[PDB]
Amino acid sequence: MHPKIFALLAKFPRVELIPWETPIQYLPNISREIGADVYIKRDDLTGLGIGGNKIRKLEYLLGDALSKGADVVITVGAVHSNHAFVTGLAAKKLGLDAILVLRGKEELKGNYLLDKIMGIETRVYDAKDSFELMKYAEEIAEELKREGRKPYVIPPGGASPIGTLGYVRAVGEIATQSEVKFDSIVVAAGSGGTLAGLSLGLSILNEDIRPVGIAVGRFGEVMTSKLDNLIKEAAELLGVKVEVRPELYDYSFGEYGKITGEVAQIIRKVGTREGIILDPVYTGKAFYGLVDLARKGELGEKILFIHTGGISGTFHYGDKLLSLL
Amino acid sequence: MHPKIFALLAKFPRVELIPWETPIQYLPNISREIGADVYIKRDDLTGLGIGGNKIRKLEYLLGDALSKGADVVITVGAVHSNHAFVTGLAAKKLGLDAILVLRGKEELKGNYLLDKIMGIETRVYDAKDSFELMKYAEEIAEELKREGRKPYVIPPGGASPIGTLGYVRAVGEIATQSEVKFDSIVVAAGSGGTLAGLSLGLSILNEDIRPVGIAVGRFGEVMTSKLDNLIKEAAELLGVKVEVRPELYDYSFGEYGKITGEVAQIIRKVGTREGIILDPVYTGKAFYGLVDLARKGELGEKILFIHTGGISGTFHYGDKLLSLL
Ligand SMILES: Cc1ncc(COP(=O)(O)O)c(CNC2(C(=O)O)CC2)c1O
Ligand SMILES: Cc1ncc(COP(=O)(O)O)c(CNC2(C(=O)O)CC2)c1O
Repeated sequence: MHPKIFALLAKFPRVELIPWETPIQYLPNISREIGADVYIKRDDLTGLGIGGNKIRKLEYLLGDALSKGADVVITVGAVHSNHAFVTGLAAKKLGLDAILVLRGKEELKGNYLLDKIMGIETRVYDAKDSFELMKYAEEIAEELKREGRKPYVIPPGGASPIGTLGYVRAVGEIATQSEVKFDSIVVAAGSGGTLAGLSLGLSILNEDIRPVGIAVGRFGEVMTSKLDNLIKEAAELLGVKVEVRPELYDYSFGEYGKITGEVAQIIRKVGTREGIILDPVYTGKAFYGLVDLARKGELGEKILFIHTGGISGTFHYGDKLLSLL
Repeated sequence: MHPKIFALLAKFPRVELIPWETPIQYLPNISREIGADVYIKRDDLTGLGIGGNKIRKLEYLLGDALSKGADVVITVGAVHSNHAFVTGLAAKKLGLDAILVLRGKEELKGNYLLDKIMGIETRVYDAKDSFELMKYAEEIAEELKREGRKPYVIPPGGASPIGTLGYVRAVGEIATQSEVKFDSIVVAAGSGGTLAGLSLGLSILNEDIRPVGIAVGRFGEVMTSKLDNLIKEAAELLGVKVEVRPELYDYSFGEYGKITGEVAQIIRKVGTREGIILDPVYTGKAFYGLVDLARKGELGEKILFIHTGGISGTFHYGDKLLSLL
């Protein structure tokens, strides 16, 4: 925790869901190949549930929630959505209820398989992949509010200014430990909170490190414009200026949830050469978009890849992955 | 790292696969329920593969295979083996080839999926019996080796004297990262290689921390003879004497791999109350026993439960689980 950042987060009521600072490891092989030293930060060992990037976010969201006397959080995401599970399982630990408004092929495997095991409540609605279940969440929060039950709705991937503070803290932690001075930091980009917080923070530490987000789906206008808005409201939350938005390379292969022989080979590669697993929906496309850039000489000499968990995907869509190797 | 265990481990050739000390957290919700303080050591976040108690042993094993110049590493295990997967991958990471002599269903899930995904070679001998799948392992080596190739065979669960130094070193770490004094430390016992070294390190350390393993499988015979003989052939290696035995309780619920309704429940509870996931064949069973004994005060006021991993089996069997809740 960096002096300044601490000082700026200390006002926000957060729930402490993590005990240790997750490790930053160096990857010998992917460095020899690609040709750059790439370090990986195990945010997938954040510990709660299947771990991952969300846990850090839940700390400021559910921290908040347990304030506004909420007693039943709602969230959204894919049916395989890690965040959805982790937000759910987390909701329950802090002694709260949780309703997941999922969307997709009802498959009893992966995170949806977990969702049940843990008994988290599940509600699916075949609807515009635009993640517009975000409206089903509300009707749901309305009627529950019409019962005197105080809910708490969470935005796709905790893409909330307050959940954003999640990585804003993660940058301070990356600064207390890092022995390496990074030129760029990669990380998949789903809803934009990881890039936001990570960016709001860097800017706060005013570090000459480049915030590189590896888009993994939509992008059009929304993903980059809305990205900027998000990181704006966040700063206005911390009451500070912005130091020009990050980078954002699309490596989604066209559509979210697409599993290609490239997202697939890079899985077996990182796994069989470094001994770390990444998934075919998030982390796998971003490590793949890590090699691409590090070979085109676009990342610098020292690069840190923030592993964001998602371990359930590799099991969920393990069948496709096979038919591709 | 306690100075005594540091000196005693000094001369043994290891391969550093673990960059940090795994965190120890207090489980308040489960502690307020069994009437005892229960602390969980997160060894399920060791780093390699799906993490687990095995990565530790693999530091010494693979540093035994290497010191001998091998090109193919062999090991056995049930098709759902956490050891067998993690062994090969790890072997593959050290640039060593790996062949797994599994036994059981060719189902495509759990660690069988991960195996094929990460392209580890696999020989599923329908010889569904016990560990006499080791005679098949050694004969594959005879053929293999009458061709310059230098195979290296690792016992079931990598439970060999020097693979046992993995947790000897573990108590050594524990003994330090902890500002608590436990009455007992519990760890699942399958092939018993973990419980084997744990007893060693607590024997050398010498406080009154009891080694408490809860058998996950039909608490066999060779098992009790094997267990002792492991513990001491290693005491001889460090040249230390074996204080006196470890405690072993049967909680197999009938047999190795039996998923009963109490196992499913212990996963739901720990999952939705502590935010930690256990599997149905190993850790879920071990923690179930830890409770059952702490309730009756049989395990002290301060218990340390080592989470040895196994997360794969929870996806591998999340259907049986579902038909139990
Ligand atoms: C493994 C993993 N890596 C990166 C991301 C990034 O999300 P953000 O862009 O919102 O930070 C997710 C997203 N997950 C979401 C989900 O629905 O599961 C969007 C939240 C992720 O799960
Ligand atoms: C998750 C998990 N927890 C505990 C154990 C304990 O093994 P030991 O008692 O032999 O040390 C294993 C075993 N696994 C084996 C496998 O077949 O994978 C026997 C090695 C385990 O996988």
